[PDB]
Amino acid sequence: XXLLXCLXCLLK
Amino acid sequence: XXLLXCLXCLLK
Amino acid sequence: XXLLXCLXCLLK
Amino acid sequence: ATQGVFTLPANTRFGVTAFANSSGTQTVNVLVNNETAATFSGQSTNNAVIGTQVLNSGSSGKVQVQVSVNGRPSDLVSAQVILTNELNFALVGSEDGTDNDYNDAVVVINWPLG
Amino acid sequence: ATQGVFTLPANTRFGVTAFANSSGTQTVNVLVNNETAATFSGQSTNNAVIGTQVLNSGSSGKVQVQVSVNGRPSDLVSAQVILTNELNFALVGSEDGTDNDYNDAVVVINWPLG
Amino acid sequence: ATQGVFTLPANTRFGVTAFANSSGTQTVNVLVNNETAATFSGQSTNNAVIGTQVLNSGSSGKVQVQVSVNGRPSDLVSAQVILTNELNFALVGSEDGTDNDYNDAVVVINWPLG
Amino acid sequence: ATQGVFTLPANTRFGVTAFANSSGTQTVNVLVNNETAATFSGQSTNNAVIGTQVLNSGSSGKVQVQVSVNGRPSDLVSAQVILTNELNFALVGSEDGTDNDYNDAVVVINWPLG
Ligand SMILES: [Ca+2]
Ligand SMILES: [Ca+2]
Ligand SMILES: [Ca+2]
Ligand SMILES: [Ca+2]
Ligand SMILES: [Ca+2]
Ligand SMILES: [Ca+2]
Ligand SMILES: [Ca+2]
Ligand SMILES: [Ca+2]
Repeated sequence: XXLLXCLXCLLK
Repeated sequence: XXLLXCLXCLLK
Repeated sequence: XXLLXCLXCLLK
Repeated sequence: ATQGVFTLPANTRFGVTAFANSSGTQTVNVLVNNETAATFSGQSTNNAVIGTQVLNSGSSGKVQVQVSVNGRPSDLVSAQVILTNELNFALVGSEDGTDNDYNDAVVVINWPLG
Repeated sequence: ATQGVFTLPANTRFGVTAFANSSGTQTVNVLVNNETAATFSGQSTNNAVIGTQVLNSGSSGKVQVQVSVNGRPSDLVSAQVILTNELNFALVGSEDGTDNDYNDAVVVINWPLG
Repeated sequence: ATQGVFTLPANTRFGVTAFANSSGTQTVNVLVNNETAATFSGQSTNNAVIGTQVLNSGSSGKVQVQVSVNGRPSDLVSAQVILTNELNFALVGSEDGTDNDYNDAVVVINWPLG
Repeated sequence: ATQGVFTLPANTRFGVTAFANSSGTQTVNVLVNNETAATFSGQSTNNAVIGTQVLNSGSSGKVQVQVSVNGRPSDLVSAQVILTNELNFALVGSEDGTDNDYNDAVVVINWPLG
């Protein structure tokens, strides 16, 4: 869901 | 079933 | 909306 | 349970708007403190606005919506919903027949205004 | 969270009605399947109806309400309420300023009709 | 009007939880497709959870909540609320006596889960 | 708009119950008059009750729900619904991640009790 959205998802 | 009867039926 | 118009808008 | 009765804050302006969706003419009475404050009447099967008005909830804040069709009280459903702890909707549907769509008169009360 | 977006049953007629309570002119856009279906414009501090229309939810059923004042999007609050498993209200409040009354444009969507 | 009946999306997992606020023992039946899927029984005047369960709405999505005390059905009030077009609450209150607090069994259905 | 904040009648007992639907551990703080009155911490992906408690709304009736996961505040959605002008539900959903199911902690407040 966008760059931040992705980063959020990968970090989880 | 009449004029009002028809309008009634048609609207419902 | 002019001078006074803008002042009102900014203050509001 | 009783339906169509709402406690508003006292002395508050509120909007009331009624829509019709029925072959029968809808009679919507709005009571404030048990006295008729507004009456809407109209017939539509296409959600026409049969009335909209601003009223005041008065000293008691008690607001009641009554719906009748050709002199017969309709069955009411209602609820109050509050958004962001501030915006109030009091909602009413009514059924004048047997199909139970509950849209025959639809009444929306909203406050605050202004 | 996203606000002002509602999934209606597909291919269903619904009413959309907007009220204004603000010194600002309210522009209310209603999108169906992401396409503009109705636009209302008006100003009132007395809950005037600035628009009312019957629309079709179309093949997707997706209905979105947008509100802006002088080109700036208002902050929206919304919810859907269903009474007696039949009567549906999709409700939107909006805030164009800083007093947080969220009534500046109020949008009520109701279905089914007829 | 009928209360305590909700159409969920089909084949959807949902939570159902009952609280009690009465001297009478509450019996809460949860039906899916007109067949009992869960039954809770308990007594509390302190809002105790008398049951919580996860069920599936099945092919029909029809969920019905019934409440009775000593064989006597309670008067039900209900509504469904949807937040951000996603999070659903189906809510039931019930009155088993004379005081009309409508909290004697309170039932909350929520979905989606997970 | 602000979410998770509700004004209750003063000096009123209310129930607060939290359910979890997330891989993340949910910390739910319930503040009364700006100070924590209950804290729940739990984890479930299947709607387990992670806390339930009876609280008193105190002097001003201000109740606020906060949800955090790993110290980060979740995005909240909320509304209040009133049935038969008497039975109140204050509803909160929360999102801790990216899928926007808004069920990661679900909080239901109900009053009156007893
Ligand atoms: Ca009807
Ligand atoms: Ca009808
Ligand atoms: Ca405003
Ligand atoms: Ca305003
Ligand atoms: Ca009772
Ligand atoms: Ca009770
Ligand atoms: Ca989530
Ligand atoms: Ca989740």
